[PDB]
Amino acid sequence: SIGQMTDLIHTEKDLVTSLKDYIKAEEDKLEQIKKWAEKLDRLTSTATKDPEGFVGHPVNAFKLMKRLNTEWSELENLVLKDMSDGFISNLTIQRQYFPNDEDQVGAAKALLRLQDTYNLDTDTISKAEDCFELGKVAYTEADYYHTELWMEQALRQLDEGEISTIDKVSVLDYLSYAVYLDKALLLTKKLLELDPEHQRANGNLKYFEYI
Amino acid sequence: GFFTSIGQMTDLIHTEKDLVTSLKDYIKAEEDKLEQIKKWAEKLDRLTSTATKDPEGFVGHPVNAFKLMKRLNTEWSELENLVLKDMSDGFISNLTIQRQYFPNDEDQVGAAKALLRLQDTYNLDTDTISKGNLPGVKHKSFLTAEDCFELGKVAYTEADYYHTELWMEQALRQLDEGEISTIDKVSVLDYLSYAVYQQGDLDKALLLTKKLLELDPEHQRANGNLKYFEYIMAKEK
Amino acid sequence: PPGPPGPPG
Repeated sequence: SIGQMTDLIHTEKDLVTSLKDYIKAEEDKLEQIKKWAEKLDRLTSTATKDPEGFVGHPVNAFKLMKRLNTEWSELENLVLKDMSDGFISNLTIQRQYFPNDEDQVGAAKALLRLQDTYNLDTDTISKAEDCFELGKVAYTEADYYHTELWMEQALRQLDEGEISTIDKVSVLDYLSYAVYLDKALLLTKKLLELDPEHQRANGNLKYFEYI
Repeated sequence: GFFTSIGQMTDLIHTEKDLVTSLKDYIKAEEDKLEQIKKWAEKLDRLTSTATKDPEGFVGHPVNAFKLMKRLNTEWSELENLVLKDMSDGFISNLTIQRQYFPNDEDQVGAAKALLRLQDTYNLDTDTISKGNLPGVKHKSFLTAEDCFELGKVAYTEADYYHTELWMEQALRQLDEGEISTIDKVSVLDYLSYAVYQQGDLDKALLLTKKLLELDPEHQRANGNLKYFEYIMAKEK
Repeated sequence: PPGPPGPPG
């Protein structure tokens, strides 16, 4: 649907502003905690220079007893004050109208369909973790065709230096399955050169050899 | 023990320095999380500003919609996760552990009383002590108006209105010269007018209560003290 | 007749 979405972006922008308020508030608390730390850092440095003389001063002793007894407690409370309560409560409230796992696969599956409807090639569509998710959605549906296309597309994006949270090894294992000997044997050998510690990579390559 | 008093404060100083290191590492951890979140929010600002300038054309192409679904379903949770991550536990654990070794209320009055005792002992006016001019000694150390207020309060609890009067005046002077402080003049005049009353300076107590009411005309006790003072004085005649 | 000052206190 679309009209529903228009309300969602509205929700998301308004969430970004609330997110902006959270950031500003944490920053102020962080700034306060830092100023206090610097002051304490100076007194403790001056004091450490000559400890006995320092506490030796009746004014410093009184100041010392009070700071430990009263002031560090006020500092702790600030440290403990959570600044995210307003934002987090709001996000929870806005989250009723969020799509869920089933919506995300719905839009993903739709994408596969669109790739299919207008015959866009994998190079064409992107112009990587995203790519990884898609190869896997097809694989789940035993769509080994789209799995091959998509793992190959992710690798293309990774080799081209797009650092991503996905480990390349997870990508090549499914792809070698996806090919399913020559492309499979080649990709499996490719998997094992970078990461020798993959169990199911080794035993299969050994299995590929006998056939 | 006199030398065990100093040994205890010296140990307390080393403990307090270490609390500062633990505190600085905490600050360092918050700054890193906040900077990540800040980058992340800005990135989200870009995605949303560009979306909002043509929301309908944007949402129809399903690849974008896919992207829209994933961000709310997945990326905003990762962010909630990052946002909710507490960075203070290392510091708090350490502090919780160190408070076993902290002084209590009693150690704080003791240090206050030692100040009162040196003042009495060397015959110092309060402004001299507060300004750090003690019998030659370097280095100078100083009292805030709020420190003065606290000393005034320690004396008060012992019903020592002589020192109560003295220190409240010192606090008051410093607020009047323009010191920024968490303590307010009304609190000081409250205690001050009172100490002046115990000591039998009816005139001074009346005047000071009037100064308080100038700042706080609905101060309940000060209004009561005003009527009272005026009554006894008319009757001393 | 008025009452005496309470603790500030």
